[PDB]
Amino acid sequence: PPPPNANDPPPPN
Amino acid sequence: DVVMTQTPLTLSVTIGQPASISCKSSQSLLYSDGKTYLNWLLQRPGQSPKRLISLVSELDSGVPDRFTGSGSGTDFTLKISRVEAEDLGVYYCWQGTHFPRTFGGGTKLEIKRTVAAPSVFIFPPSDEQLKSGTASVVCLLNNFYPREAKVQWKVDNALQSGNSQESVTEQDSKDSTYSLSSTLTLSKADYEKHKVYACEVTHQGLSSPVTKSFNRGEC
Amino acid sequence: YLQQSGAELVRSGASVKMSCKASGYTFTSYNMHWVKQTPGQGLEWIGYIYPGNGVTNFNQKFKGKATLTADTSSSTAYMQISSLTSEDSAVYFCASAAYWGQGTLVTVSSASTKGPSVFPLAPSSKSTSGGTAALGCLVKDYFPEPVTVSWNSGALTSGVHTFPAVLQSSGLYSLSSVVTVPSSSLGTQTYICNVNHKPSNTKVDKKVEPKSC
Repeated sequence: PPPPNANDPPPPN
Repeated sequence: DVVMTQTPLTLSVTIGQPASISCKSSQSLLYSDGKTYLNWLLQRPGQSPKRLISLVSELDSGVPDRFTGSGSGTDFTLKISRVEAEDLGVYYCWQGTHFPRTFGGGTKLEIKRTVAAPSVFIFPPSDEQLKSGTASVVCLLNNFYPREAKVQWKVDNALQSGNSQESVTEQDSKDSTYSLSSTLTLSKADYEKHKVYACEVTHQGLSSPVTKSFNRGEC
Repeated sequence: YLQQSGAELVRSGASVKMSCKASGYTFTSYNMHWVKQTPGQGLEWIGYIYPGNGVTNFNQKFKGKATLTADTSSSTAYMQISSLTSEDSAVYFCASAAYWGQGTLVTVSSASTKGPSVFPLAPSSKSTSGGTAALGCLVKDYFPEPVTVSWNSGALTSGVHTFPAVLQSSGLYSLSSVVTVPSSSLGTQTYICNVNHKPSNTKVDKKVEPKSC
């Protein structure tokens, strides 16, 4: 199993 | 905010039936990286949610291929090719493209199955509780369908009102039945005024009502 | 998975702090969300923290009420909510990647906690049906929710129904947990219900013995 997809994009910084 | 409108509110389905759930967003869920952040969750009765699908159509690990997700832009669908007993619970969509993150209102999937009569049990109050000044008598109806059941208390053949409380379980994820308890509570002084304690159960799976009873002090 | 801290009784106007310990995925690679579930089972997003860099984003409804932090050395996320009101009683979830925590129930109340009394529902001829016997424990007079019930320290799960609690006219809660077992072996098997009530720091084990009637 590959890593799960994100639910939503991470923020930048 | 971006509103997620989920229909239907309830799905009542038989084992093996296809099912479809719609989620419509009030704005496009296409993000600037080209991905559409639409997730589907299932919260079975009593449990935390579990994610089933992300990025509209991508199944999570261990989710059976009876589930598919489709859609784009604002219209999304979760389909189940053939419903299984363990699929019950509340489905939610939620979007991860806009702030605030928002969820649909949920679709409750319930399983229709054949009628099943309850098994009926009764419990006299314990000596430990009686010593403390209270008598709780419990009537238990186990693993029945449909959920509607009539439970009456009779004390020395007199129908009781006003001193019992019921509780029903969630529908079972393996056999799609329900269980119910009815608890009659009396002070010890009132309990000791009467001999025969009975609970009488009427249910569609019973050809005539079932009574379980005991005599105070026989147990 | 995600393992949340236990239930909390908190006074009106006070604050609560709850935790979410992560494992089985890269904690710093995904936003850690916190989500409130309403009595009608709506889900309401509170905010997230991205543990990779600490950035938070909030629902405007909770800004100034919620604080979100993340300890990358222990892979643990925290949420504090301040100035609690009756509308803050809810189950709170953490969620990240494909996982959701099991929820933390917060009860906002000025009433004192009370731990449960536990009484056996003894099996007898009156609790036999079709060759099976039912038995259980009656968990009475506690506040707030929840109590958790296991059987035989978690070894016994098949056939158990732990009922949703009822609210008694006293304002205290009551529930029962029952199991159906073979009637043939009530003299050789042991059935102990294990009852835990975190807000009162109450733990009770009760062996359920048959009646001879």
